[PDB]
Amino acid sequence: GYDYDYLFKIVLIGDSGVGKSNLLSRFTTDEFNIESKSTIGVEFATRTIEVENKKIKAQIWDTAGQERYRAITSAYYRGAVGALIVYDISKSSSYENCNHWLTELRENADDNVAVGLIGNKSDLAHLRAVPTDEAKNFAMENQMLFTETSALNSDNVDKAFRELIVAIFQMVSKHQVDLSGAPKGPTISLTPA
Amino acid sequence: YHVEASHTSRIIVPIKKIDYKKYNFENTPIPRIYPGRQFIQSGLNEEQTIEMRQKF
Repeated sequence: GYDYDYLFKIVLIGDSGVGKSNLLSRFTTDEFNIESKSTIGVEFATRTIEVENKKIKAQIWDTAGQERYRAITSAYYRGAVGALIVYDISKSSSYENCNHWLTELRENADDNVAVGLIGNKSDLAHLRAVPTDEAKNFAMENQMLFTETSALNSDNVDKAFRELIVAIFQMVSKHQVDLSGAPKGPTISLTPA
Repeated sequence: YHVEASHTSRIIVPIKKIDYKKYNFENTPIPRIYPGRQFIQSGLNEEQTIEMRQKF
C-alpha cells in the first residue's frame, strides 16, 4: 500500500456554513473514520494521482474553528504545502473573509504555499451576490487559481484539484535521475604475504 | 414666456392623469440598456422594488 512517493498536505479552509462538507465528497474517498469534524478540529480525506510517472498522495485537512479552536486551528497549518480557500457566491460575507483566511495562511502556513479559490453553489443563480469578474480580479493580485463549482456543474473541481497538485509538484520536487557486465569466474589470492 | 437673465419663471403645463387600468407598471422590470451582463441582485424586497419601479 505504501507506494506513493510524495505526501502533500492540503487544507480545505473556508467560512462556516459555506458547504465544505458537501464539497470534498466529490474529489475525495468516502470511507474510514467519517465525521470527527468537531472532535479535534478537522476531517481527513485522501487522494492518489500520478504526475510525471510518480505516484502522489494528497491528504486534505478541512479544518473549521467555531469558538474553541483558536490555537489548534493555527497549529494545524504547520506544514500545509497547499490550500483550497472556499466561498459561496450567495452572500458577500463569505467572500469578505477570503482575505482574512489568505492572511492566516500566508502568515502561519508553509512558506511559498500554492493556494486556490473555489466558488461553491454556482448552480443557484437565483441569489448570486458576487460576480465572477471581481473574483478573478482578486485572484490575480495574490496569484491564486480560481474556479466555480456546483453539483450540476461537477467534474470541474476535480480538474482544479489535479491542477493544483501539479502546480505543487512542479515546485517542491527535487529533480532526480533514474538510477537502476560484472566479472565472473574463480579468483586467485594476491594479497602480499 | 420671456424669461430675463438670472430670474426664475414658473411655468404651468397641465397633464392628463395616467390610468393604471391600461399601463401595468406593477410588473414591468426596469430596462437594461446594456444587456448581456452578469446578473447581480441589488437586494430589495417586493414592497420596495415595486415602489421604485412605480416611481421610475
